Amino acid sequence: TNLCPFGEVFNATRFASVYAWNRKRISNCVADYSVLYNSASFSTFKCYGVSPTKLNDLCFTNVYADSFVIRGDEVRQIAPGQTGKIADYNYKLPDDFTGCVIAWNSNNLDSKVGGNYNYLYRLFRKSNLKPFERDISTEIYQAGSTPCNGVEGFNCYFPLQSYGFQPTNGVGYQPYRVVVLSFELLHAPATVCG
Amino acid sequence: SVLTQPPSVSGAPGQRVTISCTGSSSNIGAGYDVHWYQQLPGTAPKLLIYGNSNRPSGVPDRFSGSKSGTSASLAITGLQAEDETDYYCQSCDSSLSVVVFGGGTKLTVLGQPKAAPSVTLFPPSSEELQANKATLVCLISDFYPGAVTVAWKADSSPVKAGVETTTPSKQSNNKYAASSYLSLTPEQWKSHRSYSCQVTHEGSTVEKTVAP
Amino acid sequence: EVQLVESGGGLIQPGGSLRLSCAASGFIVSSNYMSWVRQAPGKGLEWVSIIYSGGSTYYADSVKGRFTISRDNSNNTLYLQMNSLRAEDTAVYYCARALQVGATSDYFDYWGQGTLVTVSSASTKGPSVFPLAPSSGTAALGCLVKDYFPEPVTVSWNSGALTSGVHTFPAVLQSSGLYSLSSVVTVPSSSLGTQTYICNVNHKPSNTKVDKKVEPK
Ligand SMILES: *[C@@H]1O[C@H](CO)[C@@H](O)[C@H](O)[C@H]1NC(C)=O
Repeated sequence: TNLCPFGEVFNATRFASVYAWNRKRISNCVADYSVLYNSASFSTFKCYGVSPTKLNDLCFTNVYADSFVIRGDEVRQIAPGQTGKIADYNYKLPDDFTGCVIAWNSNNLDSKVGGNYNYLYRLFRKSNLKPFERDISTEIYQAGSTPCNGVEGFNCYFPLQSYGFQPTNGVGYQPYRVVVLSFELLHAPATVCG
Repeated sequence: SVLTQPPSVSGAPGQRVTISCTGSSSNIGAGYDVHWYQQLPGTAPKLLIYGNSNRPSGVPDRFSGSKSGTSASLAITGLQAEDETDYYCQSCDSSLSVVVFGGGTKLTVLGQPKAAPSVTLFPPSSEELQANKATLVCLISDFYPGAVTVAWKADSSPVKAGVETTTPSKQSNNKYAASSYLSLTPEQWKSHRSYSCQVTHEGSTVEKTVAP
Repeated sequence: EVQLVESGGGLIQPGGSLRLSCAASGFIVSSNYMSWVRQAPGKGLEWVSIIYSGGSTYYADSVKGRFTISRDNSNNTLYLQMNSLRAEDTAVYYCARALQVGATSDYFDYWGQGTLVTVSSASTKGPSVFPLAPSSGTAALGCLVKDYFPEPVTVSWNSGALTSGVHTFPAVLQSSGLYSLSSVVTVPSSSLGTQTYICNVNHKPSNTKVDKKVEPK
């Protein structure tokens, strides 16, 4: 009966690109939600299927932690029922979501003076992601009626594109590390309690 | 108009004209890039610059772009008269997640020699007189610059009711044409001894006269 | 290889409805950010609607609830169903492919020609075409296209094969609310008896097709 490892997913040094978003499963542990309410640093903390404060005295079968980096102006898309480029082609929550979305500004870490180009978003996809899908393909997107045959050009576009995170950007285009906790409830016996 | 551009700018051929686009912290200051479109009147817009400064294939290196803080700028070097068109900038705004356009800019290309106007005054057709109507047409061709002052007269009395006059546009020869119309009744037309179209171009008036 | 061709525009009573169509070739609409941008006559550009490659749709606040952007794979077509049309909806409606490929914001890199939507309670009226008999070593003749509504009017001479010295003017909007334009031709005085001049006038809103030979007098 040892701790839940939220310190290694929240306090982690390197963060995924949103299109290739990371996922840490959380099983068989006792969860100190204290580190969430006592943080000051979070810019977002909306919960969905649960009451945000009662997290302590609650029990779950499995908890999942998803981490990635987006713009400030995009955090409003990491929430059930939202649409748009991130929600449609990078990371969608079910409508029946039960969990908490957490974010915080990371301009000081994830920006660089010439722009940090490590962090990527998918700009093109033929279909909206289904919820919790992850698409890491790098095929050339075919906007035209003729095949691209492995050559980018007119109507033939690489599907990923980079944020140009410079520290001088407006808040809208500053980076924000995001953590999405999924509280899974299965008929099987619980393993994540307080 | 969210983004704000000068209503008009001017230049002579071979020069370098710049058109500014000022936004705010909800668009250009939010880090949404600026794009620039060219539209010739009567036609469709054409992407000229995207992503602040990139040129689509087919846009000569004469056109360039830039963005600083909340303003952005279109530079046209080696100005040619084919660039005498409307220009629009465009960004996206985050306050209202909607793409926003500037108000537009009309670029006038200057430095051509003065050409005086040719004035032809058409009396009402007989077919129009049968239709109990009467229009005097005053065509004004081949002038530069495109700026005229039309004044009508009935006999020796100026007339201002019933005038409609067009805004000059380039002909097929790059000189400008304009037109003014005088609306009359058939009874008015036959009851005066003459009418006159009197176009004043650059201090100099050309007059033309017809009669029943 | 690539084309966008819009149609559907006309004259509609306020409150009425209309469906604009944008036929594409080269572009697969279903795979693209497609968009409707409009422009009131003499005025600036205003975005209207967009539809995402995966199907998401957004709308200018002016049209939210009234306008619907959809697409068809069979016809490879983009549509805009415009209901409860108000006067201020009067404009030329453009169809555009949208991209974000070198930028942090979206742009429209290829545009169609535009289809004109006029919402008004004025009924259509055909033009009356009158000849302007030649006058002054050159000469000018032409055609007066008067009292029509609404825009536009197209004018050609000699079934389009007389192009020299031909100038068609911007219409004027008269006190009456009706438009009137003239198309002139500058010709050699020497040619005056030899050549034959006939203006072809076409007012598609009223389905008026008129010719008019312009003889001297
Ligand atoms: C992250 O580190 C801080 C101090 O560096 C620590 O107090 C905090 O508990 C850590 N966060 C988590 C979720 O363990």
